[PDB]
Amino acid sequence: DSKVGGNYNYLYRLFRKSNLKPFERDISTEIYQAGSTPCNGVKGFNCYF
Amino acid sequence: NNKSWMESEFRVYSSANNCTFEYVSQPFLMDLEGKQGNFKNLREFVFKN
Amino acid sequence: ATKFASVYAWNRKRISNCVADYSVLYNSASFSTFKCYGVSPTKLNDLCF
Ligand SMILES: *[C@@H]1O[C@H](CO)[C@@H](O[C@@H]2O[C@H](CO)[C@@H](O)[C@H](O)[C@H]2NC(C)=O)[C@H](O)[C@H]1NC(C)=O
Ligand SMILES: *[C@@H]1O[C@H](CO)[C@@H](O)[C@H](O)[C@H]1NC(C)=O
Repeated sequence: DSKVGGNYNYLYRLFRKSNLKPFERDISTEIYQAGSTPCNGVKGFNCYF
Repeated sequence: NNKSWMESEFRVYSSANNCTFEYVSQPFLMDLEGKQGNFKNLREFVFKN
Repeated sequence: ATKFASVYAWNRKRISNCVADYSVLYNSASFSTFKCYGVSPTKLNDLCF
């Protein structure tokens, strides 16, 4: 499961609105609004994937 | 001969190298005159850590 | 501050007996990068130091 160039095929949910359910499944890629400002588009300052 | 009493020698310590805490209340004044007679003011202090 | 020290003799200043309002610090977009290595940046307002 490892490569010299880095097996970036594996990801994890760094940000979510709250704690998850038991056995919860989500493949959401929606950008998390980490900053107090509303976030539109797909990127921006303090807008974290 | 002068009826004056003011702080002149800060002969308490030599080095204050690595300080962490300071507490300063608002400036005021206290009587440093050499009051005579029986002891009128009674100050009771309790310290515990 | 009008003038900062340099990396050869980085100046160190103490923070004590204050309320560290990180809200204005984080919400200020004038900063370029902001990375906390030990704890979550958003929760510094809760865990007391
Ligand atoms: C507070 O600062 C002093 C010096 O600024 C620290 O004492 C130094 O400690 C290092 C390593 O422990 C020594 O190499 C120096 O010779 C020490 N200098 C002096 C003047 O003592 C002290 O450790 C600091 N206090 C804390 C809690 O970190
Ligand atoms: C009292 O103070 C004055 C002025 O500071 C000084 O000239 C005088 O010498 C002092 N008194 C004595 C007895 O030295």
